[PDB]
Amino acid sequence: SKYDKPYADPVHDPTWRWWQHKTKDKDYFFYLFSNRLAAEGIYINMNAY
Amino acid sequence: ITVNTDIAAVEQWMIKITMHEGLNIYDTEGTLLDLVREPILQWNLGRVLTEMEVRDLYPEVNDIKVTKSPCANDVALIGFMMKPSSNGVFIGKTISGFWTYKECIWHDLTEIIYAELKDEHQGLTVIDLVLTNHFLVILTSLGLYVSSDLRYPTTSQIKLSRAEFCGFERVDYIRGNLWYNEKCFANRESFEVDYVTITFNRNRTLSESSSCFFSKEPFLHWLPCVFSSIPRVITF
Amino acid sequence: YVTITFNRNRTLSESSSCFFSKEPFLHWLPCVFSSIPRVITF
Amino acid sequence: LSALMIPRKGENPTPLVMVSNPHALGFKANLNEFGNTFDGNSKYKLDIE
Amino acid sequence: LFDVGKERLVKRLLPVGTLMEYNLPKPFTVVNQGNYQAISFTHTCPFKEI
Amino acid sequence: FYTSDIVFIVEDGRILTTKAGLTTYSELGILKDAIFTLYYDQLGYIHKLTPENFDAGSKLLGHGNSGSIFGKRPDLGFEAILVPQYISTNEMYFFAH
Amino acid sequence: GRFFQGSTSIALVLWEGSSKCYAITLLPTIKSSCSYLRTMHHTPGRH
Ligand SMILES: *[C@@H]1O[C@H](CO)[C@@H](O[C@@H]2O[C@H](CO)[C@@H](O[C@@H]3O[C@H](CO[C@@H]4O[C@H](CO)[C@@H](O)[C@H](O[C@@H]5O[C@H](CO)[C@@H](O)[C@H](O)[C@@H]5O)[C@@H]4O)[C@@H](O)[C@H](O[C@@H]4O[C@H](CO)[C@@H](O)[C@H](O)[C@@H]4O[C@@H]4O[C@H](CO)[C@@H](O)[C@H](O)[C@@H]4O)[C@@H]3O)[C@H](O)[C@H]2NC(C)=O)[C@H](O)[C@H]1NC(C)=O
Ligand SMILES: *[C@@H]1O[C@H](CO)[C@@H](O)[C@H](O)[C@H]1NC(C)=O
Ligand SMILES: *[C@@H]1O[C@H](CO)[C@@H](O)[C@H](O)[C@H]1NC(C)=O
Repeated sequence: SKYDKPYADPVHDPTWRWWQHKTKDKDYFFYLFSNRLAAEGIYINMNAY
Repeated sequence: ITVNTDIAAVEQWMIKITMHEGLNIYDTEGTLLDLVREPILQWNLGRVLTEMEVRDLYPEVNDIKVTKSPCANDVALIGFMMKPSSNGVFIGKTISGFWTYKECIWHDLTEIIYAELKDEHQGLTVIDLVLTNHFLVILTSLGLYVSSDLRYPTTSQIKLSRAEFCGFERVDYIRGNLWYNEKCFANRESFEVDYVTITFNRNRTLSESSSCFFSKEPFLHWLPCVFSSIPRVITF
Repeated sequence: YVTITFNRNRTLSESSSCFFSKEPFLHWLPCVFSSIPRVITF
Repeated sequence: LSALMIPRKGENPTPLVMVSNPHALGFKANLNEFGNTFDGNSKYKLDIE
Repeated sequence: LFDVGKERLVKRLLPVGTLMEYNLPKPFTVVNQGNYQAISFTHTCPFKEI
Repeated sequence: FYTSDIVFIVEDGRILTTKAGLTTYSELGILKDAIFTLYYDQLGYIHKLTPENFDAGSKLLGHGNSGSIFGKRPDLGFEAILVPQYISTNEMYFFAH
Repeated sequence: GRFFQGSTSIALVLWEGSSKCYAITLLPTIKSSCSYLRTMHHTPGRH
């Protein structure tokens, strides 16, 4: 509902603005989840949304 | 085919003969079995009975048991349960899956099983037997016996150890079953562990209040399957 | 030392009816080792 | 070379490829099923190299 | 449903295609097959499949 | 484990069969031998084992058929009166009386 | 897999099928380990 802006983002799929400054480092989140050393044992995936 | 030549649990192989590979036209199936790596085959089971020595045994046979050797079949052991009028442990061995009667070589294990007894009692028959990936367990009329191991051949003769069961006489071992989960452990991952359960039909005497035991891979410590009107455990 | 004597049938599980133990009464070992006469007292 | 073959509805024919002079001409043939016709029979494509 | 023990208001599908297929009295023929006689119903739909 | 076949032997000599995971079964036949047992090899073939009798089956196919030892596939039907009744062009009821 | 840890079995069953078919149940096994062929080599570049 916020994507109604009249200025063109370089990419479609407005979740690109969400997953851009953190998406460089998905592997560290995965490593922290796999060895259960992080958060509530919650892995928030990047391509599920 | 194979570059390693130790003793371990290796599966059989399925062989397909065809006239051409991509355009498969005349298929025919078969089996191929390794001989130098099979665990059970490297030992001598006991004294070999000849022909016409097994023929007089026929009017004494009462029931038939078989094994499977979970990882590779067709190397089964066939055990005889017999009347209490006759004596002896009678086991035949196959290597070709019982396709001909001339190949089932018959042995007898009476000397080996009387060795660890200090006296012959009355006369014994095999009640049940299982073949785990590396061990052979035989519940006979005079108790439970576990082979030492199969991967370390030292004497070319199986060395049996008699399990202990306090308060158990002959009339209990004739009503007792061995339960085992048939699962193949070929490459032997670290988490894979084998279990064996034994179940009796008893009265819960003073000496022992259980009727159901189980044991881990080297079958030495047998612990009861139930801990602290009362139901009976048919199978654990 | 303490000796204990029973009257049994020499069953499958046990072949002895005469055991004894030392001052720590934890290891009860048979009094006789390897038609058979019964031992009344050891 | 490539050939296409549709068998009868219930029969099971086995095709075969032969060479007049096997001393100077070798081959390898692969028969794979692709598609299925409107009536229900299946087209087979066999490729000879 | 007025039935005793289940007097209740329920919504329910009404399968019209199933009812139309279950409408039984249809033209048929006593066809001769396998040196015997069978009841073969005449095909009314002009096509076999779509 | 090949062909996922399971066979039960029940006193009065009957033999029941199924595949692993299916929710229905069948009756392979009957066998009245005194002492016997059934064995399954690696390829799936079934053998009848008896003292001085290791039988494999009269008719043998390329695959692992599990009904070779028995002669004819038995009739599973009982003895009652069936009243048939049409309900559609291709469906039919049968009532056992 | 889910995370860092066994084995399991996947069973495909044709519930409709008859009991006279040759193949009905299919049982792949999935193991959360590494195969005996999973190694890493280092070519020295000299040969
Ligand atoms: C189904 O049937 C197939 C039939 O092939 C079967 O596949 C076979 O599985 C075996 C395992 O059970 C495999 O054996 C393994 O071989 C490894 C070496 O592979 C090498 O490959 C080279 C290129 O292909 C080849 O040149 C080389 O040649 C051989 O070299 C040997 C010395 O390494 C020598 O002895 C031979 O004579 C021959 O010259 C090999 O073929 C081995 O690394 C592997 O593990 C070793 O086992 C030995 C003995 O226990 C041990 O001392 C050694 O330390 C290794 O143990 C562990 O190795 C790993 C690395 O892998 C280390 O990280 C650990 O620390 C340990 O040290 C094993 O022997 C066999 O290769 C394979 N067949 C083929 C053709 O590849 C399937 O297994 C069957 N499956 C089922 C389910 O039944
Ligand atoms: C328990 O004891 C009764 C009589 O004391 C006996 O009839 C019964 O068979 C015993 N139970 C079992 C399982 O043997
Ligand atoms: C040994 O058994 C017999 C009969 O079974 C019995 O008469 C005798 O009393 C038993 N011996 C003892 C010491 O109880």
